[PDB]
Amino acid sequence: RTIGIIGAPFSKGQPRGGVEEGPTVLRKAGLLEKLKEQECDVKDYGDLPFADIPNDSPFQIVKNPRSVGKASEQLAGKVAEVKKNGRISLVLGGDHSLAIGSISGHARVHPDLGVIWVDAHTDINTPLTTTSGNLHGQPVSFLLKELKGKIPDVPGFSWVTPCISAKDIVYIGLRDVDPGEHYILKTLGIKYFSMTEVDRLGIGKVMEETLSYLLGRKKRPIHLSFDVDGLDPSFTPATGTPVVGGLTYREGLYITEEIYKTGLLSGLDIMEVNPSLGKTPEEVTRTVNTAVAITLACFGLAREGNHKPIDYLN
Amino acid sequence: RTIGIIGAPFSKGQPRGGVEEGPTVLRKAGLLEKLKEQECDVKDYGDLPFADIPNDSPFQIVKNPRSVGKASEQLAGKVAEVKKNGRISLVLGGDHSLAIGSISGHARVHPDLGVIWVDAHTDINTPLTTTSGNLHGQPVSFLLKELKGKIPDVPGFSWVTPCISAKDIVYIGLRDVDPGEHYILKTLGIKYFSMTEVDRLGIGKVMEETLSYLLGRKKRPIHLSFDVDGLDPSFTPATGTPVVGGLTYREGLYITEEIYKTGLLSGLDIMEVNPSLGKTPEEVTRTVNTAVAITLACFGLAREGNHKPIDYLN
Amino acid sequence: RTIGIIGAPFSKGQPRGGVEEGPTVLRKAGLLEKLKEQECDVKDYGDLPFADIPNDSPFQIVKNPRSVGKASEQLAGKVAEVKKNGRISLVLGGDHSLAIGSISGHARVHPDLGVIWVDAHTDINTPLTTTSGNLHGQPVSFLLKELKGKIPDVPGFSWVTPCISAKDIVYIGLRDVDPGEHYILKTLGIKYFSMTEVDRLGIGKVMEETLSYLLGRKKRPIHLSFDVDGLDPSFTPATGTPVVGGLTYREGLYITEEIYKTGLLSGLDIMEVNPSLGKTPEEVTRTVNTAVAITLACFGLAREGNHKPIDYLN
Ligand SMILES: N=C(N)NC[C@H](N)C(=O)O
Ligand SMILES: N=C(N)NC[C@H](N)C(=O)O
Ligand SMILES: N=C(N)NC[C@H](N)C(=O)O
Ligand SMILES: [Co+2]
Ligand SMILES: [Co+2]
Ligand SMILES: [Co+2]
Ligand SMILES: [Co+2]
Ligand SMILES: [Co+2]
Ligand SMILES: [Co+2]
Repeated sequence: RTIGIIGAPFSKGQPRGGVEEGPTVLRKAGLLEKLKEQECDVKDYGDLPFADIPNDSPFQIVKNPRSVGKASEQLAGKVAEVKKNGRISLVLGGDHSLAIGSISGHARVHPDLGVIWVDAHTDINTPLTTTSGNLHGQPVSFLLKELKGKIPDVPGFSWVTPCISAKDIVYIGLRDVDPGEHYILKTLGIKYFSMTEVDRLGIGKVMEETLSYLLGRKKRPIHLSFDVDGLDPSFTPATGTPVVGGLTYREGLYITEEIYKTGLLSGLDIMEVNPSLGKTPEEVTRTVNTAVAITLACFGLAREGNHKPIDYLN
Repeated sequence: RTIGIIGAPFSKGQPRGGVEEGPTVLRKAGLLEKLKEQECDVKDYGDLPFADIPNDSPFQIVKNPRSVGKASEQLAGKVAEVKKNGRISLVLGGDHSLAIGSISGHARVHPDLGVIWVDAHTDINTPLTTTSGNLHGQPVSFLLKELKGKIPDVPGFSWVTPCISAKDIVYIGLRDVDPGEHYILKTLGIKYFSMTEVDRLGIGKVMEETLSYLLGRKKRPIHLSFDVDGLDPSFTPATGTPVVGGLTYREGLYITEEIYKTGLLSGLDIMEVNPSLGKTPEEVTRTVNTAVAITLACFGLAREGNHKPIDYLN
Repeated sequence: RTIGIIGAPFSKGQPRGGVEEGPTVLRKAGLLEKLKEQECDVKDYGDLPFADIPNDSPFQIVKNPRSVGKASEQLAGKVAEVKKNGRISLVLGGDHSLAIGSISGHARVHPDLGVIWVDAHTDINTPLTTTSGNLHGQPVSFLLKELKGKIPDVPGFSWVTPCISAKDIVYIGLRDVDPGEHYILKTLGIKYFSMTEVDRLGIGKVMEETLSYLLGRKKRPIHLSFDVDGLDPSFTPATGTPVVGGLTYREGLYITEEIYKTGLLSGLDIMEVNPSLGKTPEEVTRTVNTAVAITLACFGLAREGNHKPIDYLN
């Protein structure tokens, strides 16, 4: 596939610092090269230069609203640019708050997009329902059209325009959802597969249902927002808010291998990789390595193998 | 749900000491509080004061028959009391021999009860078939009506009255069964899902079948006897007789989440947690933490989330 | 079952030394005894004395062709001998290149054999498609009749005669396949279940399909070539070429428990156990222990339990 890489070293969506190093470590793991090593046409748009906003006091409980809203605004423009270039945007990021800009920018060029959100969390708290005030746990609330009237005017998000309906998104991996978030899930009728459903159906049926649900009516561009804490912390420990009982490495690759095969992936986010939270240098590489494997699968790397259009035996 | 907590610091059902500390560590992990943190009405009946029986020589091969039979006799009375109070009995115990008193006491108030036994073992050896002489591996034999004639009069169990039929129990997680125990399984036609069946069907079908098998004919109270060594030792290492290839954390929560949803749980045992067998302080917390998570799920904690009967967006 | 044990301390099929110690460590783990401990008739044919071939320069890129071809030639004769004795051959080996002799010798006595290859790799590279030159990654190419014309005359393999068709083999566990190997898979129409398929279908359906595919038409002897790197390295780390995202311990036992139940197993290989590659003494025992468990299951050891044809309650 044709890829448009976007580095988003941002962390203000949550407390822990180290997430802005995600692009750095992921690139240094040889992600660009390894992608090119496949049948991929890769163009790096570099790391977005997120200007420092020293003056950014809390909006009620919401922390760093201006810094977050600005970073997402910038990322949205860069993402829309890449799509206009006919490339799949690959956002190497910091915290998941960036999803607001990523999905917004993508929807400008492809308003008919469907979203698959792999995460241990729903990140659908509103500025009013959140108890942490961390914006990486509210991105989805800003994008949903149905919640357009329940979201206050938070400094930094004047540019935001809800671009998706509760029916154009599917969650996979949920295992830590706030009461307010669960209320929204049930109220808006959002389709989700928490770890309970994965256990019940198996990752195979979960993906069949997911794609069927999003592509049943008609084929449409797919945006995959992958939070690394969606996978079990035995695989991606270096992350801000880990939760045990997560998706396995295998299930992670299965999800992505399936998305790739649809031939409809046009947007991807690899989020929450925080190198500073690895208790050992090995937990860091284990997290980065896993994050790269997930990425490579999104672009064709298959476990059963891959081969060029030629006669290898001749 | 309405809960009746019963502490059973007993260990004489097996060799290793540390199991009598199960109640202590589980309560200190904040189990009562966390249960109350949910929509639970909790009443603690304290830790049963199991008097010391200095004179208790072996009955043939069976060890500490009087101490075990007495502890179970006491627990049975305390359990029957809690049920008469309209509460779900939660037995925080030491070794699994206590299951004899727990299930006996429960059946006095609800003779139509069905049992789900999550364990790496069948614990169905008779005083005559056992090779270890440890009573935590014989509880089921004392409760089965069909085996009423194959169980000798063991000092301390004169009060025992077989209260369940081979058809009112389902095993889940089996992976270490003695030849004599397997003979009983096949002879009495007991329904079981060893790790082989879990692998073949998936934990989802296993629970569908289990509940269908026990609640198909009619709805009836459910007694869940959960031995922590039923889960893989990578999750609950601090336990007396661990066996690799066990149920996963996820499968563990799935089982319990499903039991809860039946709305028929009225008896629960969380057994074999031995803090003294953790090779590290972390193996201890990992075991206790997992044991608490299992418990919380039995009373409503859902991975997809929970919310109060109110409008969170207002 | 009646077993014929064959030790094959060979390593020249790949770079790392320690694999020739496989027989040693496996026997010292009490494999013979434990097999006898079951309803097994065991006869040890000892460890094959593989003479040293000092003069063995590479054939193009292929390393140690004479040493490998000779060891396999010897093993083939020893294996054919054991089958003529009406025993199931159990090859405790070094590297997987020995599969060439094992399967060849087995097919001489049972030309209608079907093969199940559990491995992270397809080991189907030809001397011409291989990029490593390591023969433990080419065994299958030497045995397939369809590739008879694409295999050059490599010093040491004049005795070889392709003995199986692409349709008499099923792969399980694939997750690291070379482009040339994948081309062969798709071209010859070989049946396989990579980790992608295991994830999609579940190990239960995978085995149903495997056996159905190999025994559907008619019942025929089964040859199981089990490479320990087929299982996840968290279970068998002491091995030459480990790959993450492998089969679980449970899935490993499930596969073998199912093979056993067919009552058609007549050939078995337990390969790639390299004690020298364990980073700790525990990784070594974990690998050997797992390798023994796999073996025991092939000969009857069931997780649900086993019992003699007698009345245990009497
Ligand atoms: N994305 C996370 N980690 N969410 C946690 C919690 N639901 C919040 O909004 O802070
Ligand atoms: N419950 C256990 N660990 N049972 C082991 C063995 N079946 C016994 O009776 O001692
Ligand atoms: N069997 C292994 N490890 N194969 C690796 C690779 N396909 C080769 O031929 O060297
Ligand atoms: Co998350
Ligand atoms: Co997230
Ligand atoms: Co047990
Ligand atoms: Co038990
Ligand atoms: Co291999
Ligand atoms: Co191999």
